[PDB]
Amino acid sequence: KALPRLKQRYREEIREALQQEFNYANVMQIPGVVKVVVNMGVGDAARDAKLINGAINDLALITGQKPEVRRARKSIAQFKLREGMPIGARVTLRGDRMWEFLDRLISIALPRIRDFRGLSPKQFDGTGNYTFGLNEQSMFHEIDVDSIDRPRGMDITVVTTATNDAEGRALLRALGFPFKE
Amino acid sequence: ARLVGVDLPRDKRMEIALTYIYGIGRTRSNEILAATGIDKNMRTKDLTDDQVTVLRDYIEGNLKVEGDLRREVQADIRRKIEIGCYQGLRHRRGLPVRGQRTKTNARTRKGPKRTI
Amino acid sequence: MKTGIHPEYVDTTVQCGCGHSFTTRSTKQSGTIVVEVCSQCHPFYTGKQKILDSGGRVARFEKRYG
Amino acid sequence: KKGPFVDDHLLKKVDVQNEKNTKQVIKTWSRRSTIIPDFIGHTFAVHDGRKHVPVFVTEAMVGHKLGEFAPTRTFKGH
RNA sequence: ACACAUGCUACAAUGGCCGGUACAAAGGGCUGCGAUGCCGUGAGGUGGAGCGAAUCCUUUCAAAGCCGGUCUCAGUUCGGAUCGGGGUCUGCAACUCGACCCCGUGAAGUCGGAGUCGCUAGUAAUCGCAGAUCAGCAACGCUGCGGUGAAUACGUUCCCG
Ligand SMILES: [Mg+2]
Ligand SMILES: [Mg+2]
Repeated sequence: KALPRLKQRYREEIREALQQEFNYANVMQIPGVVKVVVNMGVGDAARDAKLINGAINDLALITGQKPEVRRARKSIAQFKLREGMPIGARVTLRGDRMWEFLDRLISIALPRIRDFRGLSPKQFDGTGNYTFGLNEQSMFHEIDVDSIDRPRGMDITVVTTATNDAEGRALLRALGFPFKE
Repeated sequence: ARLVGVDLPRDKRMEIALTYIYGIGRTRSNEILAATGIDKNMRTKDLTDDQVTVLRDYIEGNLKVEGDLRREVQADIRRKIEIGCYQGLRHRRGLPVRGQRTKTNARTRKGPKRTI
Repeated sequence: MKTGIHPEYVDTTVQCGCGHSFTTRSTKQSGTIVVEVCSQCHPFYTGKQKILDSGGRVARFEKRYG
Repeated sequence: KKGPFVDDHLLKKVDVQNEKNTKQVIKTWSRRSTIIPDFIGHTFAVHDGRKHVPVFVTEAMVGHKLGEFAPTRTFKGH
């Protein structure tokens, strides 16, 4: 297994499919997955400074990396905050680990959601970059059902080299992304 | 365990554990077990994958899923409220639909005992 | 990547009741994951069931028969 | 249980509608024919002398007058 | 959108569910009761031996009561209301216009403050049976019945008559 399953199949099948669907007229112009940024949506800070460790541990065993925390970029008055408090932890997967996480997700997590209907393809920005979110918690089978105390969803954004939302949609369709129209 | 989207109790009989589903209860689970050929005195810690799958497909074939029943109740309620009938008026006003006492009773539907 | 700030990473095989076999790196040391759902979406039929369950006119018809 | 005011016309209309199994509104003309068990939830557009409103009959509605779901004597006060 | 009065349901293990079991008095019946059977989770669709009065339901009579299995003392197999789907008894007509059954839905209630009610032996308590009128019931109410059936009774200083 020199390359992950997703990388191996994308090297030929998805590449040829995209080249046949959109005539780029030159190699190196085919859209490809650049990175996958997964962020743990938090903000309960200023009332409990312990759940951040649980969020970090959840990001762990879900991504094969050590998530880092992003501190408050500005103190807000309405919402209890403070400049320098750790608000949210993210991981930036890229390469073999990125492909592994992507395929494991597409294979286990998405079909594991309760009352799963699919994913909307309209969640595409103006640069062919996809973004979605896991709602409550425990979509992957790496975390025990009882080892979790409270639900802590996350937001996953796949940044690819798709100059157009249509190109990104085609790339994800060639991939194992279930979409509903 | 994971059956249709809900988790069952830890240490309980099957006929009481299957009550967690929005479309299965004591007698419904008893009938399902009698039709599938499974005992009811078994605990909720010795289940098999084959039995899980067979029960899932049996309930999906005979009855419908918990989410199906939930959104069906929601759709029927909103439809009978939109048609503009007595049931819809009572549902909009937070009053009983079956036409019972409303002078002092009906708190179960009107919410907590409020006085203004 | 650093020395040991991450947990173990080993290959694991995932099975299903329908015989679907998957293989991918994960944290499970057992290397075997018996799951009730894999890349074969029963939601595909669960959604059509959610939709077909609708219909109040048919319920009126049947339970009236009056 | 003797012969009620079944409105033989509406009765036979409902019978043929049940036979052909075509879900469509049936334009009625009476207002006191909800007795015979042969009416399998056949949606009657009733004529209250003004217009025809489509209202589907329900289980608790079995027995009540045809044009009695909404107040036939239109009056609110405000 | 609320307040007062009287009753039922309970709030859990002297408990809940399932299977097997014994005695009570009281009758509602003529356009009413209606046992055996067919089929039904169940109201019940078929219906007739028998009745101006023991051949027939209310059984050759019930519940609390006794035996076995299970729940492991918790918002739960306690409690059952609102609500949605599948039906039934009456009469031509049951959401405003009764009751009952099956499935799911599973809220308050953890024995209750200020105040206050009933009970002196077959009494309280607890359990059901039956009836007054209705073709159809709001009937948990009002009357009678009995099953099992307790503790106190210095005394009239003291609240009311
Ligand atoms: Mg599956
Ligand atoms: Mg408790």
